Formats: sequence, structure tokens, C-alpha cells
Amino acid sequence: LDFPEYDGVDRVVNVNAKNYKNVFKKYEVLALLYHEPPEDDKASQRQFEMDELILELAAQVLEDKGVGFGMVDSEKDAAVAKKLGLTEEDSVYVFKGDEVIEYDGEFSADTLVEFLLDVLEDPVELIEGERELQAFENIEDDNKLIGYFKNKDSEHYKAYEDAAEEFHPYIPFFATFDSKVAKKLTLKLNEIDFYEAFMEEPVTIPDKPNSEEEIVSFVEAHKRSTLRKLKPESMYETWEDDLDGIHIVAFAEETDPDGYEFLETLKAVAQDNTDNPDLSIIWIDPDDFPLLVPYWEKTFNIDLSAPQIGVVNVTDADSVWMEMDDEEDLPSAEELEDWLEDVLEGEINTED
Amino acid sequence: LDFPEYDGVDRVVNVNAKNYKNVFKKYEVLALLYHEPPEDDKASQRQFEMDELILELAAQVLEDKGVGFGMVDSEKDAAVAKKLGLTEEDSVYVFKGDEVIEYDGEFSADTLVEFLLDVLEDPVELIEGERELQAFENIEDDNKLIGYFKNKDSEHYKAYEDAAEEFHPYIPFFATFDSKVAKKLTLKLNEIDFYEAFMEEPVTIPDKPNSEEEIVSFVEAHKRSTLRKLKPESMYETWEDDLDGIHIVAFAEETDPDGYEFLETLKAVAQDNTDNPDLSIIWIDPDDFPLLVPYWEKTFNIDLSAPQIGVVNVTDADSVWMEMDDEEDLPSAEELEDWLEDVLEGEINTED
Ligand SMILES: *[C@@H]1O[C@H](CO)[C@@H](O[C@@H]2O[C@H](CO)[C@@H](O)[C@H](O)[C@H]2NC(C)=O)[C@H](O)[C@H]1NC(C)=O
Ligand SMILES: *[C@@H]1O[C@H](CO)[C@@H](O[C@@H]2O[C@H](CO)[C@@H](O)[C@H](O)[C@H]2NC(C)=O)[C@H](O)[C@H]1NC(C)=O
Ligand SMILES: [Ca+2]
Ligand SMILES: [Ca+2]
Ligand SMILES: [Ca+2]
Ligand SMILES: [Ca+2]
Ligand SMILES: [Ca+2]
Ligand SMILES: [Ca+2]
Ligand SMILES: [Ca+2]
Ligand SMILES: [Ca+2]
Ligand SMILES: [Ca+2]
Ligand SMILES: [Ca+2]
Ligand SMILES: [Ca+2]
Ligand SMILES: [Ca+2]
Ligand SMILES: [Ca+2]
Ligand SMILES: [Ca+2]
Ligand SMILES: [Ca+2]
Ligand SMILES: [Ca+2]
Ligand SMILES: [Ca+2]
Ligand SMILES: [Ca+2]
Ligand SMILES: [Ca+2]
Ligand SMILES: [Ca+2]
Ligand SMILES: [Ca+2]
Ligand SMILES: [Ca+2]
Ligand SMILES: [Ca+2]
Ligand SMILES: [Ca+2]
Ligand SMILES: [Ca+2]
Ligand SMILES: [Ca+2]
Repeated sequence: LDFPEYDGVDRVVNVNAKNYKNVFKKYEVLALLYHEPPEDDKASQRQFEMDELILELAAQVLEDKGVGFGMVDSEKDAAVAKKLGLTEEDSVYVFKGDEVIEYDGEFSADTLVEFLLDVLEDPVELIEGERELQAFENIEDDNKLIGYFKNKDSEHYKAYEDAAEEFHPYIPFFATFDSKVAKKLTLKLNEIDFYEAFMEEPVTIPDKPNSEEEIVSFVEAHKRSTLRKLKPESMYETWEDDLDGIHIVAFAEETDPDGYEFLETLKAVAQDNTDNPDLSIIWIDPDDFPLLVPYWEKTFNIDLSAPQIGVVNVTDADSVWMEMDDEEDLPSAEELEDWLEDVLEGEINTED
Repeated sequence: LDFPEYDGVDRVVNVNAKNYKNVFKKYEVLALLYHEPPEDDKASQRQFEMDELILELAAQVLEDKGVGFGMVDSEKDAAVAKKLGLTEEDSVYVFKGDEVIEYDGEFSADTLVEFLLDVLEDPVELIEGERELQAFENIEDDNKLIGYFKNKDSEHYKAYEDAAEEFHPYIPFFATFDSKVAKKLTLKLNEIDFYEAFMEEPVTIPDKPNSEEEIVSFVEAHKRSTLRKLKPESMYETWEDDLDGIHIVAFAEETDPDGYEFLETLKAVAQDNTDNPDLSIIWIDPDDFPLLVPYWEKTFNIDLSAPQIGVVNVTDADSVWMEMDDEEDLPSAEELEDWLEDVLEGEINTED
């Protein structure tokens, strides 16, 4: 019942033009850190050595599951990086089957291993019976899809499974062969419903039966939800996807009664304005990022033991926050909408 | 939006007979690692240096919040340890006000900081209105209390608040002054209901109005729930609290449809047998301990992508597991009860 400690065995090496084919052959799943060359100062060297140690621990933990880790220097190994498609420094590229999955989240052994374990699972989860259907309906912090097919041999299910591989493990794909589940979901045979994160009502993919290409293109177009949750596994991907250099950031601790009350108002506002293409709200639950809470309180000058919502300038990390006297001074849906209007029409921005 | 890195400033020192009064005076909240003296070999020294570095990072993150960290050598500093009440090696003792809170969970900067942030919050959360009441009802993985009082100046509320301090932050204490909330909860004025983890029906504390002593003694007697969840913040406390050297361990991924279905059966069985004093089940959700999943799969010889339940021999880590062909071969409540009966009456044990 005790956490693993690094055993000193060198399992993570630099992946270069000489060895890369043998590395790909040695491992069923290969995760490659694409990194800039470390600077020569002692601090950057120490930081680089500590980064490699993180991969060594993950490689030890996942050795018996066919996972390997490597490192690609973006300058020294620029040619191999180009052939393999490694373009974003500090991203980890995970090779499973015919897909290349970009990891752009917290660089920690625990978060990396959890991600790899999700990668190793199958990309479609079946739903049969009432309890499994309830488990499906409880998912709201992720975009999700569900389709109804004849059986696992259906050409349309196989297209659906192939599409699921493209977005694995970020967007869970569900399938049912149970006409009673499908009827409850209002899914006609071979229809696919896309449930945007935190939305109650789905969007049916048009022109069924759907091909892999029709599903992929649909998901790409609905990928960005009106309300999306910051998660360690994807925090930098989410944070780097700003809209004109602005994030609306809502802090709410889901388990706290005041956070829940505010989060419920936020969800209701997102649902009523889900079609506004200029509206994108990031919900950060502070309990998921304890090491950042003091930094956020200092940088934004807010008390994160209470709900908050603001506009964040990503370049200078400048901000403006809705004025709430305390945790009990929460805005109504109408007040929150109007405040959002002000941020969108520019009435409320960091540059004033 | 970037994790803090240790800045090299020495904030964590050994706490000994010469300095301990000044350390206690320097910090509003003080967390002391009570540790055995490190061995002289290079590995134990490196491990000891890395452990101190964890505290340094936590101390940096929480410096502006009045938190300090120290280390007490159980041999060199045995006398100070005795005066301060430090008895369990590898535990962190947190001093807040008149209380001493034992931390016996994952030794990591993120988990430590999250715990300290919970310690710093007030020990009673108020409930007013329908949404806050819903937030209270959503809590099930913890024991919880809720009491109805006249107002914050009530002598009975103050006794309740004093009792909450004893168990902070492990057992959340809730209070309401709202007669409409209280009526919905069936709480008479100054009554306190204790909701055991995962139970639907509460137990009312007898002989109200209740004193601090009556509440504390009650909570101590109901502290161990029939079903309890392994959490990083308390994993070793929970794991060290075995019943005759045996844990019943249930693996279920709450978000997975098969895990949910099994977890729902487990909850139903726990509720129907909540008064069996010999029954204690530990639920481990694998998504909370990714770095341990491969180790558990190897040690117990089970596939943790599916639900599992077994009997664990803590000395030799030996085990026996309910035989489930796959994720869809889940037991009914009756089958699970009978299996539990077998483990309790000895019919199923690791020694066979
Ligand atoms: C976000 O912050 C950046 C940096 O503070 C802003 O950039 C400045 O914008 C003003 C007005 O356009 C210029 O006068 C400055 O010269 C800019 N400085 C730099 C370094 O570019 C940016 O305008 C802000 N954007 C939003 C949407 O708030
Ligand atoms: C749990 O495991 C320990 C260690 O394997 C068991 O201890 C052994 O018990 C048998 C039978 O009582 C003795 O013959 C051995 O000599 C014991 N060995 C040691 C080292 O003590 C223990 O009995 C097991 N307990 C349960 C409840 O399964
Ligand atoms: Ca190496
Ligand atoms: Ca493809
Ligand atoms: Ca990036
Ligand atoms: Ca962790
Ligand atoms: Ca439909
Ligand atoms: Ca078509
Ligand atoms: Ca990216
Ligand atoms: Ca609160
Ligand atoms: Ca409140
Ligand atoms: Ca939308
Ligand atoms: Ca917390
Ligand atoms: Ca957490
Ligand atoms: Ca409130
Ligand atoms: Ca030090
Ligand atoms: Ca006391
Ligand atoms: Ca211990
Ligand atoms: Ca973490
Ligand atoms: Ca009652
Ligand atoms: Ca009394
Ligand atoms: Ca303990
Ligand atoms: Ca499953
Ligand atoms: Ca299933
Ligand atoms: Ca019980
Ligand atoms: Ca997972
Ligand atoms: Ca997790
Ligand atoms: Ca099932």
C-alpha cells in the first residue's frame, strides 16, 4: 500500500535519428516529451534533470503495461521531431495505434500515469441497463457522445469507434445496443447525440448514419464548450485557448455550499447562452489546484474561500472581478448575464 | 497560471529544545513532521533531504498565510516530542489554536497544502436556503453532522463549534439557524443529526441540548463507518485501522458505468448492515491513486479496469478476491451479503 520510489534504472533516453525506430518497436505505447534544449546554467540543468526523473518514475510504474517514455530535443533532434509531428514544446506526444495524442497538462508523475492509464483503455464504453445509463447521465464536466447501433459488428458502430480514437481520452464516446436505453435517450438507430459539457439538452449529429469523417468534423466544431472546467490533465491546453487574449474565470468549490450555489447559477447562465459563440467561461475548482491557490489569491487579489468570477488578461495576468461583498452576496442569473454582457461588449475589461 | 518552484530559502528547520518556543511564537499554524533519525547511508540521506524539500515547498506556498513547517527527530528531540505530544513517526502534527491535528496521509506538497488550507478554514459551515441544503445532502463520502440552533450567540451553538474543532478538518460540522431548513431536516431546536458516510438515514444525538463532551464522545463512538473511502489525505490512518489484521477492500471507479453499478450495490449492502460492528469496508477508487494501480494489479493479481472486492492480509499483503468473470459479472446485493458473511464467519480468509 506504498507509493513507488524510483529504482535508478535508466528507462528514459533521448530519442534521436539513430534510435527512434528501435524505440517505437520496443514499446506498444510511447510517450515523447518534446522539449527545448536545456540552458547551460546549473539551475536549468537541475530543472532538466528533475524533469527527466518525473518520466523515469512514470516509466517504471508503467513498464509492465507496455508504456515507454522518451525525450526529443527540439533543436538537436529537430529532424526527427519534424518527421514524427512534434511541434509544441513541453507537450508530451503519446503514440497509440494509428493515433497521436497530445498531452498538454500538469507535468507530474501522478498526472502523467493517470493520463496514460486512460489512453490504454478502449475508446468506447457500452451502456446497458438502467444503472449504467445513470452513470452516463452523471457525466457533465466533459463533452460526451452516445450512439445507438445494432451491435458491435455494425459498420456504423465501427465508424463510431474509429472516430472515438481521434479524441481519446479527452471526449468519452458511449454506445448502446439496447433499444430500451436508446428509446429513453430518444436515440433512433444509428443516431448520435453530442452532449456539450454542463448542458442538459444534446445536439443530434445530422445526416445519419454517420461516417468517421462526419463525426470527427462535428466534434471538432463543437469541441469548445460554453462552460469548461480546468483540469490538471489539460490545464495548459485549456489556458492556451484564449479568445482574443481574454479568459473569463469563475472560481467555485463544488463541495462547498456557497460554491455549489454559485456554480448552479453559472451552469444555468451557460445553458441559456450556450449558442453565443463569443462566450467561453473557465470554471476552476480551487480544491483541484491547492499549490496554486495562494498564488491566485495574491495575483488577482481575491479571497478564494468564496466564489469569484472575473476577466483575465493572459499576457500581463491583469484582472477585474465581479464585486461580491462576501460568499452570501452571490449574483442572480440576470445579474450574471448582464455582467457577462459587459465583458463581451467591452464595458468591463482589464485595460480601463 | 504556473506551479510554484522552490526558491532555495530555508524555511523548514529541525525543531528542538532550544528553539521550539520561538517557532511556536513565529507561526499562527505550525506543522511538525515527527520522524525517526535518518540512517547514515546515502540512500536514506537522499530520501531524508527529499522529504525536507517537500516541506520547504509547502512552507513557501503557505508563508503568507501564517503557516510554518518544522521537523522533530524522534531520538535527538525525544524530550521535546514528548512535551508536545508527537508519538507516531511519519505523522505531521498541525497546531491550530488549542487543538492538535494529526495528519497521516500522502506525503506530497500538493496533498499537504490542500490539507493545511482545510485546517485554516472555520470548523462549522452554515446552511441557509434550498441550494445550500442541497450541497449538504450531496456529501456522502464523509461522516457529517448538522445541528439546528437559535443563532450564533446560542450557548448550544458555541458548544457545537467547540466540538467541531476537535475533529477538524476530517468530519465536517454543519449548522442552521433557519427553521425552514431545520423542518425539512426534521431537526428540532438544538438537535444534532449525525450522518454516517454513505448512509441515507441519520442518527440523532441523544439528550439534547448537547454539551461539547456529549458531542465529542458521540462522534468518537460513530467515527468508523461501515463503508469508508480511502483518500490521499488520510490513507495511512485508514489503512492502519484494521480489524483483526484484515481489510475488506472494494475497488470501483465511480465515474465508470460498471464501477458505478457495483458501487451502488456496495452502498445498498452497507446501508442494510450498517449496525454490524464487525463489518468495515474500504472503497478505493483507482482514479485517486494512479501511481499505485499497477502495483495493486500485480500484488493482488486483479484487473482494476473492472470492479473488485476482496479480503486483504495487512502483514503479508495476501488476498482473496470475489470471482467475477468480467465487469458485467457483478454480484447482486444478496450475493454480496453472503460473500461478506463468509469473510466475517471465516469461511473466506487468506490463510486457507
Ligand atoms: C491585455 O494586456 C496587454 C498588456 O498589458 C495589453 O497590451 C497593451 O494594450 C494597450 C492598449 O491597446 C497599449 O497601449 C499597450 O502598448 C499594450 N502593451 C503591450 C505590451 O502590448 C492588451 O491591450 C490587453 N488586452 C485586453 C483585451 O485587456
Ligand atoms: C495474515 O498473514 C499472516 C502472515 O502470513 C498470518 O500469520 C501466520 O498465521 C499462521 C496461522 O495462524 C501461522 O501458522 C504462521 O506462523 C503465521 N506467521 C506469522 C509470521 O505470524 C496470519 O495468520 C494471517 N491472518 C489472517 C487473518 O489472514
Ligand atoms: Ca535516463
Ligand atoms: Ca486517424
Ligand atoms: Ca503548451
Ligand atoms: Ca498525488
Ligand atoms: Ca433524439
Ligand atoms: Ca451520412
Ligand atoms: Ca497543445
Ligand atoms: Ca463557505
Ligand atoms: Ca453559506
Ligand atoms: Ca455551446
Ligand atoms: Ca479542500
Ligand atoms: Ca482534490
Ligand atoms: Ca449563499
Ligand atoms: Ca531547511
Ligand atoms: Ca480541545
Ligand atoms: Ca502512520
Ligand atoms: Ca497534483
Ligand atoms: Ca429528527
Ligand atoms: Ca445534555
Ligand atoms: Ca495516525
Ligand atoms: Ca468499463
Ligand atoms: Ca458495461
Ligand atoms: Ca455503521
Ligand atoms: Ca482515469
Ligand atoms: Ca483523479
Ligand atoms: Ca454492468
